[PDB]
Parts: sequence; structure tokens; C-alpha cells
Amino acid sequence: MVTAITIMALYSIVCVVGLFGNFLVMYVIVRYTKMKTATNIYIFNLALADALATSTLPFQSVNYLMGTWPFGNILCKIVISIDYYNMFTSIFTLCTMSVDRYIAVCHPVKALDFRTPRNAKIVNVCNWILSSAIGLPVMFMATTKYRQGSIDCTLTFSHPTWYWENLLKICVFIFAFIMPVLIITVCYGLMILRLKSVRNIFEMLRIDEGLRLKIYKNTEGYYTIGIGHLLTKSPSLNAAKSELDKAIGRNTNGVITKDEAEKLFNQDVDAAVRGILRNAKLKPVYDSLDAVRRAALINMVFQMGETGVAGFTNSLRMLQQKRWDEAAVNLAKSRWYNQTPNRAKRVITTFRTGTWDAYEKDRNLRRITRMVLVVVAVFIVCWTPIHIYVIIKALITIPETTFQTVSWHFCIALGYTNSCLNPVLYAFLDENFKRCFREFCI
Amino acid sequence: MVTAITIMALYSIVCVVGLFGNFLVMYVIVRYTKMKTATNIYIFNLALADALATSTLPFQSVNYLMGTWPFGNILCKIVISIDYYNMFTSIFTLCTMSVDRYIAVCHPVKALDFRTPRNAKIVNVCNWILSSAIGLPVMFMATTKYRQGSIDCTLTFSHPTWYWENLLKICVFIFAFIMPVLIITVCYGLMILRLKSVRNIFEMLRIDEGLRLKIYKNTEGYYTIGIGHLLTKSPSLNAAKSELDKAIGRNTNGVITKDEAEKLFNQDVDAAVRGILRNAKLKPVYDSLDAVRRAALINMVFQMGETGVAGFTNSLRMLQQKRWDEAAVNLAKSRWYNQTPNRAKRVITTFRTGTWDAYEKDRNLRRITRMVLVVVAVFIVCWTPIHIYVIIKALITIPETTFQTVSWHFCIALGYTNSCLNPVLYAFLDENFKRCFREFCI
Ligand SMILES: *[C@@H](CC(=O)OC)C(=O)N[C@@H]1CC[C@@]2(O)[C@H]3Cc4ccc(O)c5c4[C@@]2(CCN3CC2CC2)[C@H]1O5
Ligand SMILES: *[C@@H](CC(=O)OC)C(=O)N[C@@H]1CC[C@@]2(O)[C@H]3Cc4ccc(O)c5c4[C@@]2(CCN3CC2CC2)[C@H]1O5
Ligand SMILES: CC(C)CCC[C@@H](C)[C@H]1CC[C@H]2[C@@H]3CC=C4C[C@@H](O)CC[C@]4(C)[C@H]3CC[C@]12C
Ligand SMILES: CC(C)CCC[C@@H](C)[C@H]1CC[C@H]2[C@@H]3CC=C4C[C@@H](O)CC[C@]4(C)[C@H]3CC[C@]12C
Ligand SMILES: CCCCCCCC/C=C\CCCCCCCCOC(=O)[C@H](O)CO
Ligand SMILES: CCCCCCCC/C=C\CCCCCCCCOC(=O)[C@H](O)CO
Ligand SMILES: [Cl-]
Ligand SMILES: [Cl-]
Repeated sequence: MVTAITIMALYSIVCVVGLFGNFLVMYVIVRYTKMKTATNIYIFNLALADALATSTLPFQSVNYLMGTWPFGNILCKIVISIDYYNMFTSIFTLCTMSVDRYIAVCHPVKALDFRTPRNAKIVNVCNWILSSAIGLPVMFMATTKYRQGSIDCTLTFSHPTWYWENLLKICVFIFAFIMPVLIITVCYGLMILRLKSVRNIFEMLRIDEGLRLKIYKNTEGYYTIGIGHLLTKSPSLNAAKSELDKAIGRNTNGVITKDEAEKLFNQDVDAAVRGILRNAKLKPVYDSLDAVRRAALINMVFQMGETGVAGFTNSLRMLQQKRWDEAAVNLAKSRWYNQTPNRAKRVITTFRTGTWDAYEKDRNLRRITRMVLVVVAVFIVCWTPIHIYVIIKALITIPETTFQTVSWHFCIALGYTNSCLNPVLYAFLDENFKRCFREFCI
Repeated sequence: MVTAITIMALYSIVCVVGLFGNFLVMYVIVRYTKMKTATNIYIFNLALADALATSTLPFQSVNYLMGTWPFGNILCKIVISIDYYNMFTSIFTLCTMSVDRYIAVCHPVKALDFRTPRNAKIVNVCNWILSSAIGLPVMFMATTKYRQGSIDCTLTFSHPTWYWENLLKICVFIFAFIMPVLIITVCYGLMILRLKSVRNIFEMLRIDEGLRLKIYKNTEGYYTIGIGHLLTKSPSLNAAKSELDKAIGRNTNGVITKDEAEKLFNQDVDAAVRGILRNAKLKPVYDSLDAVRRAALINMVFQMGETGVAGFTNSLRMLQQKRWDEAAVNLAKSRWYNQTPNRAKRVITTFRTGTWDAYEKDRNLRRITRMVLVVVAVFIVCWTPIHIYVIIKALITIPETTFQTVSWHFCIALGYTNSCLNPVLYAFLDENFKRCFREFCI
């Protein structure tokens, strides 16, 4: 029974540090207002699940040693239910984390709208409901099975037993393993696919304008669609939809496609460059610029039009003579800046530096992405052997040796060990987290 | 038997366009010297497999219609063997493609060494050997099974039959589905993790120097290790290993760790900046520069040392006065340029532009990565339903309805349809490929 006792020891470490760590994490998330972010809401869900599983650990270890389940019927139902709930909610939360990461990175303008932590709370609730769809019947079908001279807290079914058992094994195998992993993989691939640094004007302006496929009132309150493409001053939707129909050639109903937006984009960019070329105030300043600053100029022409950018005589003067800090200061004193300060700040920085540093993303995204990725990898390493082992046993017979039981309980074990591994990871891969940890320690 | 006839029609389309397409692809790869790249070698392997499966298609359709296998014993063995070989070699090739992509992107300096197409050919061979480990016994255990009034080309086993059958199902399920998908996922995650554009000096210099963890003779023929960190002029390894031991503090034996290289890196970068600061010729030119050009200066000090970069009076003059094209031209006429032209070209471009455009990667990488990613996604969409369906049937009983057989043969069908889907994809996601296609068409 050395296996049983080593299981007890290992499980004691996992239980103590697991509970301690997850309680610490949840408490920290709840307590500080700085710690309340979408990522941290998801992390909270994860920590909750882990805390529950670890809570059920000590009852299992004494089951190992006694050879019986003393704790009754209801507590058993609770235990198994918590087991399944953990298995589901964990990987589902990892999924929502991968999706949220993908959104935060590949769709920043859209990200700022719905990446509020309340949405993370909502999707966490939905996670728990979907998981309730499997967890509740498991809680119902769990009971105490009496045997010759022992007691079991197994999940039992009516005849044919192997049927319902293996059916459950299928459902968990598809929904709690295959599908979520596939979703994560798609998120990652799509992420590599849609992530690329900004070195040109087209990328630059999309950061400034965004991809909105429906007609929306802009900052100035005018009906707009695509990437910053303006339609009409009038408030009526038809005069905007008919202009959209005119710009496209087919009846839009107020909705276009990505290719139609990209096509609408390129013509506006060239129309801006064209407009510059026919302007005797702009065209000279145009050729005096490096590509980065030339892009900044097109950005202004894109926004307010050629006639408006024409009346920037002194800023244009300073630009043509290459007086950068002078021009930047003068540009910051315009009504343009007063209207759209953040965008103007980026463009002015582009004029001043000749570098793209006003656009390139913060390192926070990279750090959090790294964190989530590593967490996911650890989870996969911990849960893959058991998910596979179960399916294997379900459909073939294994030559009973001590090695079989050792490997089996080892897989179950590490499957539980993930739960105590998690908070330790939060410390290393997150600076605010290790900061909170230090605040609790020092 | 409408199912059988529609299967025949569908399979005729898949067979004709599949064979045509894959033969076309393979021929194009073989014929042109421009088409011989690592990516295209992998693609060749894929096309080969697909061509084989499609080759086995027509024999199956007549099996559907006749209700018997007329084609004998050997041809049957061939068919099933080809089936399994396709299933394995395809996804293995996708794996090697994801790995090669990851290498090409995240380790360019290392990439240029072993991304020769001969290595792709070698790994293709190994792919076929690993796949031979499962394909050969399948070819042996395949035979003609006679029944009441029909004939089967099934794979049959001795008693217990379900045991060996389900065992095979397990092995294919782990090795031809789970594990490869996991490997791909790890490649993608690691890719996002190690991919980031260049905006600072540390990234810049790593591009120029590379991460080599063993002591190697550099371009100048001196013993070097880490990121461009020099050791000794002497040819003896000990005097280099002892210097490495001295630089680290523990006995290295000529091998360090990534953290030790990164630490060795930061001190050299600052030592360069320090050296500049104590130089009355360099320090003035230092403060006159924007961050990008300041990085270029550190790059030179890193390479040839403070004393060498001191004797660039005229280039330094032109730099301080901000005469960029002048300085760039003058720098290109140095013995520095004559020695290491490619690196010097990048640094000079950095001095001339103030932008990082000499470092940012080619769009070819992005395009090919996109291609491979999309191919992989399509494959997953095509092979997932059947891989799952098989496991399901292996361990539970399905209520026999027409819907069951329809869905089943539909899954098998699309599983075969991937093979004809592939070459069409090569046309869209690759410009050289659609160019070859046009050369064959127009
Ligand atoms: C059925 C056959 C059997 O031997 O039951 C004793 C079976 O293996 N059910 C598993 C046992 C392991 C399990 O309690 C674990 C691991 C896991 C993975 C997959 C899956 O289908 C099943 C399981 C569980 C339920 C979930 N817990 C999760 C904790 C990490 C260990 C049963 O269902
Ligand atoms: C065993 C039970 C059965 O009903 O045999 C008739 C079984 O399902 N074996 C599968 C049938 C399908 C199969 O011929 C296909 C698909 C596939 C996927 C998984 C896997 O384990 C097995 C298979 C094959 C062998 C591979 N081909 C690949 C072609 C794309 C269709 C058998 O083994
Ligand atoms: C790190 C991850 C990806 C690896 C996946 C682990 C899986 C594939 C490995 C790890 C441990 C392995 C099991 C260890 C013990 C046994 C008992 C033996 O009599 C039959 C094989 C069997 C059932 C193995 C099946 C495959 C197995 C479950
Ligand atoms: C696109 C990919 C990721 C989706 C995965 C497809 C899988 C999960 C789906 C697609 C078709 C589905 C099968 C369709 C037909 C049947 C017969 C039915 O009596 C039992 C369910 C069963 C066996 C389904 C099992 C699940 C199934 C195999
Ligand atoms: C059996 C388990 C069932 C789990 C069901 C889902 C619960 C988990 C969902 C979201 C986690 C909550 C994070 C903290 C915000 C709410 C508490 C702190 O409150 C706040 O600060 C808000 O502003 C107002 O509530
Ligand atoms: C039953 C299938 C067994 C498959 C075994 C592995 C074969 C596939 C491996 C590599 C693909 C070859 C690509 C073309 C290069 C060799 C032919 C063209 O030759 C060349 O041009 C070379 O320079 C010299 O050979
Ligand atoms: Cl960036
Ligand atoms: Cl780049």
C-alpha cells in the first residue's frame, strides 16, 4: 500500500499548497480594484474550480486508506459533481481566455468595447451553466454502492451499464478535451494570421479607424461605415444606405463584406494621395518627407480632407525644412488636436520621430499572452495522459500489473497536481500577481 | 442505393480532380528548380500521399456497387496499406511543416543552416519509415474474407478480434490524431511566444549575431559563443573554455544556458554604451541621434570596438550634422563594409533612414505561414469527424437508421475529399504555384 501512502503524501502537498494558493488568488482578485481585469476574472474562475477539487482531495485519500466510503451519499454526489465541474469549467475557461487573448490582440478597437470585466463575469456564468448540463445529471446519478464487504462512491447506471458509462466517457472526451483544444488551436492560428507589426500607412490607418461592417455614427456624429469612410451629413439612414449602395453597386441594406471594406479603403487612400498631388501647398511638402512622415500626412488628408490640411502653412513650413519639434509643438496647438487629441498625438509623434513608436503595442499584451499560453501548456501536460488513459481502458483490456495501477494513479495524481501548479505560475508570469504576493509576504 | 451512387459521383469528382491536381503539383515541384524549396518538398510528400489515396478510390466505388471485392488479395492489401499510409504521412507532413515554419520564423540564423531542401527530403523519408511501422503490418494482416454470399477486403485478426481491432484504433488515434495535433499546437504557441517585431537594439543585434550555445569559430575565425561575445584570438579550445569559465564562474565545458547568454549579452551592450561615453569623439555624436540611429552606433561599437569606431571622423561628422545620405555613402566605402557587407548594409540603412526597415522580415514568410496554416485547418475540418466517429463506434452501439450510415459515409467521403481540396488551395495561397498553374494553362 506504499502507493496509497505516497498518494496520501503527494495529495497532502497538493491539497495544502493548492488550497492556500487558490484562496490567495481569489482573495487578491476580489480585494483590489487594480486586480479587476478580464484576464483576472477568468483566472478567478480557474482558481475557484481548482479550490473546489482540492477541497474534495482529503476525502479521497482516506477512501484510499480505509477501503470504504464513510462520508455518506450526499457528500459523495457533491464530490463527483465537483470533479466533473472542475474538469469542464477549467478547460472552458482556458478556451474563453484564448479567445479573449485573440480578441485583445487582433481586434483592439473592437476589444475596447466588450472586454469589460462584466462580460468576463457573464461568460464565466455561461461556462458554469454549460458545465451544469453535464454536472447536474452526474450529481443525480451519483450514489453509494454497497459491495460484499466494502462501500463505493462510484457513478452507477442501469443496464446496460457499459453503454451509459462509455457514452458519458464519449461526451466528456469530445466536449472537455477534443473540441476545446481545437478551439484553442484555431485561436492561436488565427492569432499568428492576424498579428503583424505596423510599418505602413494601411495598417496605421486601420489602427486609427477600425473595421466596423455596419453603418455607425462616428465621433463627429455622421453616418459612417468600413474603415473611416464617410457617407453623408444627413441623419436619415436611407440617404446613408443609398450612398452605400451607390459606393458599392449592389443593394447593401447597410452591411458590406471585408473585401468590400478593404476595396473601399484602398481607393480612399489613393484619393488622398491624389488630392495632395493636386495641391500646390501640400505637394511640395510631400516630396520632402521620409515614408513614415509621408504616411502621417496622408493620415491627416484622410481625416479632415485636402482643404483643411492646406491651411497648416507654418506646420507645413517647419515640416518641409525638417523642423520636427517645432512642427510637433505647433501642430499640438491646432483645433484638430482639440477635437481628436489621441489620434492627433499619434500622428504628431509620427511627424516628430519618423518612427512608428506611437502605434506599436504595449508589452502588457505580450506578457499576459505569454502567461495564458504557458498556463494552457501546463494544463495540457497535466490532463492529456488521463484523458487518453480513460478512453484506452474503456475499449481494451490491460494486463494487470503493479505498473498499470502505478501509472494510472500517477496520471490521476498529476491531473490533480495541476490545481496546485496554477497559482505558482501566476506569480512568475504576472508582475501584479507577484507584487500582490510580496504585499502579502513582506 | 442512392447513397452508393451519389458516393460514386462525388468520388468521381474527387478522383478526377484529385489525381489531376496532385499529379500536376508533384510534376511542377520536380520540373522547376525555382520550385525546389523545403516547403515545396513537404508539399510534394503531401501531394504524393493524396495521389495514392485517390488512386485507390475507383476500386472502392465498384465495391460499393457490386457488394463484393473482385480485385483479389494482393491489390486489397495494397489498398488498405495505402489508406493507412495516407492517414499517417499526411498529418506527419503537416507536423514537419508546422515545425519548419516555426524554425524559419523564430530562428532565422539557425534556419539558414538546416532548412536546405535535402533535409526536408530526409525528414520525409523518416516520415515514411515511421508510417511504415504501422503500414507494413496492416499490409500483412490485410486479406480477403469470404462470407455467406459476398467477399470482403477487411483487415482481420485472430481471437480475440475486438482486442486487436480496438488496439489498432487506439494506436492510430494517438499517433495519427492526438499527438500530431498537440505538436502543431505547441509549434503555434511557441511561435506567437517567440515572434515579435524589431524596435530595439537587443532584438536588432540578435538578428545580426544569433543564439549559438556552443563555442564556435566566427567569421573572423575566432572562438566565439553566445550572442557575438568574443573570447580569445588563440586557436586552442582550453584558452577559450577557460575564458568562458572565467566569464561565467562555473565550469562550462564549452556550453552555457540561454539565461547565461542573455546575461552575457546585456553586459556587453552596456559596456559598449559605456565605452562610447568615455570617448570624446563618439560621445558628442551619440547625443545628436534619435534612438534608432543610436542603436546603429552601439551595433558598430559592439562589433569592432570603441577604438575602431573612433576613426570614422568624416562619417561621424556627417552623422552629427545629420547628413544622412552623405554619411551612408561614406560608410559604404569603409573596410568594415568590405569585410562584413550584409551586416554593414543593415546598419548603414539604419543610419540613413532612422527606421528599422533593413531588419523587418520579408512578406514571403507571412504568405507561406498563412498557406500552411490554412491547409492544416482544412485538414482538421476534413479528418476530425471520422477520427471521432470511429472511436465512438468502437465503444458504444448506435441505433441503426439511414441517418447513421449517411453521416458515416459522409464523414469517410469528406475525409477523402481533403485530397482533392489540397491542390486547389496551393493555387490560391501561393503565387509561384498559381504562376505555374497559369504557365500550364495559358
Ligand atoms: C471510468 C472507468 C473507471 O475505471 O472508473 C473508475 C473512468 O475511468 N472514469 C474517469 C476516472 C477518472 C476521473 O475520475 C477523473 C479523470 C477523468 C478523465 C476523463 C474522464 O472521462 C473521466 C475522468 C474521471 C472524471 C474526472 N476526474 C477528473 C480529476 C482530474 C482527476 C472519470 O471520468
Ligand atoms: C473499424 C470499425 C469499422 O466499422 O470498420 C469498417 C473502423 O472504423 N476502421 C476505420 C474505418 C475508416 C478508415 O478506413 C479510414 C478512416 C479512419 C479513421 C480512423 C481510423 O482509426 C480508422 C480509419 C480507417 C482507416 C483509415 N481510413 C482513412 C481514409 C480517410 C478515409 C479505419 O481505421
Ligand atoms: C504528455 C502527453 C502528451 C503524453 C500522453 C500520455 C499517454 C499517451 C501515455 C502516458 C502513460 C501511458 C500509459 C502508461 C500505462 C499503460 C499500461 C500498459 O499496460 C498499457 C499502456 C498504458 C495504458 C499507457 C498508454 C499510453 C499512456 C497513457
Ligand atoms: C468539424 C469537427 C470539429 C466536428 C466534429 C464532428 C463530430 C464531433 C460529429 C459530427 C457528426 C457526428 C455524428 C453524426 C452521426 C451520429 C449517429 C448518431 O446516431 C449518434 C451520433 C453520431 C455518431 C454523431 C457523433 C458526433 C459527430 C461524429
Ligand atoms: C458553484 C460555483 C458557481 C460559479 C458561478 C459563476 C461565478 C464565477 C463568475 C465570476 C467570478 C466573479 C469575480 C468577482 C466579481 C464578483 C464578486 C465581486 O463583486 C464586485 O466587485 C462587482 O462589482 C459586483 O458584484
Ligand atoms: C511509396 C512512397 C515512398 C516515399 C518515400 C519518400 C519519398 C518522398 C521524399 C521526398 C520527396 C522527393 C522530392 C523530389 C526530390 C527527389 C526527386 C528529384 O531529384 C532531385 O532533383 C535531387 O536533386 C536528386 O534526387
Ligand atoms: Cl509592435
Ligand atoms: Cl517585421
